[PDB]
Amino acid sequence: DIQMTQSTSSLSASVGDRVTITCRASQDISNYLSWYQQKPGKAVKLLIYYTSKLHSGVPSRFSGSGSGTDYTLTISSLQQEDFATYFCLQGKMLPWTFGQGTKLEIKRTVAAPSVFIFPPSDEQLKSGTASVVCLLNNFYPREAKVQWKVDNALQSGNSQESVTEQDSKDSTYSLSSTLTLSKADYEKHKVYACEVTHQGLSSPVTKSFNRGE
Amino acid sequence: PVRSLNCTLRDSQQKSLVMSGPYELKALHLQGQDMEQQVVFSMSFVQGEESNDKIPVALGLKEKNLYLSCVLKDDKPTLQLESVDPKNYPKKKMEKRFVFNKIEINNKLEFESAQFPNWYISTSQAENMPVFLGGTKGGQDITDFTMQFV
Amino acid sequence: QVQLQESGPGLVKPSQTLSLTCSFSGFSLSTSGMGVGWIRQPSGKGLEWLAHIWWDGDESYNPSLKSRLTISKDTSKNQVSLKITSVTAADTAVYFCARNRYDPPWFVDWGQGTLVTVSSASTKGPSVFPLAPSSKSTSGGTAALGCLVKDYFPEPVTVSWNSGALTSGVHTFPAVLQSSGLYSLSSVVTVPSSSLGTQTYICNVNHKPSNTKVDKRVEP
Repeated sequence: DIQMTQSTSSLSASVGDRVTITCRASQDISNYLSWYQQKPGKAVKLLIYYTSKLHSGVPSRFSGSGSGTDYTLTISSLQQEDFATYFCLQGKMLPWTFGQGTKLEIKRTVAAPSVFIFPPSDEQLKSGTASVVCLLNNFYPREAKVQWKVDNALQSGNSQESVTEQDSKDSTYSLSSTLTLSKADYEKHKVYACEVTHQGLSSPVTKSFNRGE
Repeated sequence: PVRSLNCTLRDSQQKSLVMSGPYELKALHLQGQDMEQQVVFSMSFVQGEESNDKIPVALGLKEKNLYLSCVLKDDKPTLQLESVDPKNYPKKKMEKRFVFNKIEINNKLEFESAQFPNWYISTSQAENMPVFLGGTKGGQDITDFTMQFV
Repeated sequence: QVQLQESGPGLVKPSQTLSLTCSFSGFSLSTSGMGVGWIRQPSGKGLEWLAHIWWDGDESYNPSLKSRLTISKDTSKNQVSLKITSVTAADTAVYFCARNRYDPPWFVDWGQGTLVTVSSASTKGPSVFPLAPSSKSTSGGTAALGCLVKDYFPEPVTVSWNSGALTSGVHTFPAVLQSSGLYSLSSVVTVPSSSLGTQTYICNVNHKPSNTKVDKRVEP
């Protein structure tokens, strides 16, 4: 098998930057190389074929170069819509093999999250479980410290986080954190708080509610 | 091991095929003293459509780790000479671009590209011109060859 | 012009045979040079080439699973099938079909893909709870509301708002696998506080594997 390798697994770059993505074949592939772009929730798209040929409909800012074993996909001036994972493929010898992929993130100005807290619904409480949801909306960078405090006691191991893929228009992320307690445990406490530490916030933001309505 | 044979090929007009470059063949008449320059092919019998008038083959250059292939280049079916991995070739199941349909017609041979039907290994009537893939219906270029065993 | 679409059973037990179909239009697979390939992507991993078939029925397989694969075509139905025998959890992935013309292949058109989960776990529909907008959010500003889609298996779950008429400000989060082996996700939307209020907000949840459908009104 011809082994294909992409040395960069992930990176971030700013709009306007000249971006280079490399692919190395374990042996001569005679320029039989193509580049594919994978965006969240969209079918994979062919960008470049036969090392340097642009697929019809692909913007001219995308180009390809190389020979023998070393290949490069270049984005001359990076755009916000270019956030995707890029894969190379060799067609020199069966089995056809792909590179591991390079995930390209868009760097943008720091943007503080809008924070919201949701108590469990009366509907869920009737079932014996309590889920408390904290929402961080449209922020950058992805990195954030989201902590749960119940009656001023820091919670550990009873919450799960989920983050959206980078937004295609504003390059931001959104995050949810869900604290799960039994109905009985939930009714034993009053103050439920979600505390957010983020590069965009001058000091941590806390959103809270008192169970007693 | 895949069934193969060592042979030379000469076109209809008796021009010999020579290695003019690392990835190129040319056709020209060779005088009795220059005959040794002609390329020796290792023709292998690959998978595909079996018929006494049309059989799938791969055309390699004997012990040179080079195979003839047909690829689309700027929308035109193009003949190429490609270097291959010595540890993986010859093999029964060749990549599609290496496959030619060997046709026996009027005591001669024609080699049709398997993926580009109606395109054949061809030579120019003129001397010392590259061997190419030709799609002309019947005119100026030569698509008929004789085979001599080595 | 050209379209490829994958379909399959969604959830299969380990050791079962998995049958996938690639329905295509806008081209003929009997056209000289035409080919269709199958590629998969396990969660968090890259693309893996599996199998291919040419217009002349010449099949190609990845040796890392060749013994377990069978690719076939039906030019009367315009379909390419992929059969994977003795599946394991390692075969859980999104499966794609893609087309090419000529070797070496440039995969010009790809399908959206079909998710296959290989598991002995039972199908279970989610419970859907409203995430009501706060009474002290923002006075004449922005309010957030949503739906919690809890304890379901397998993926995926379909979530829309106001039957697809509300898309702006919507974030349907990726599902998280809980310790119980069931998934959970929330879907949220930010709206003006001024129309909380006057405008109806309904989350449309459809967990197609269990045929569990819930439309939930989200009120202040």
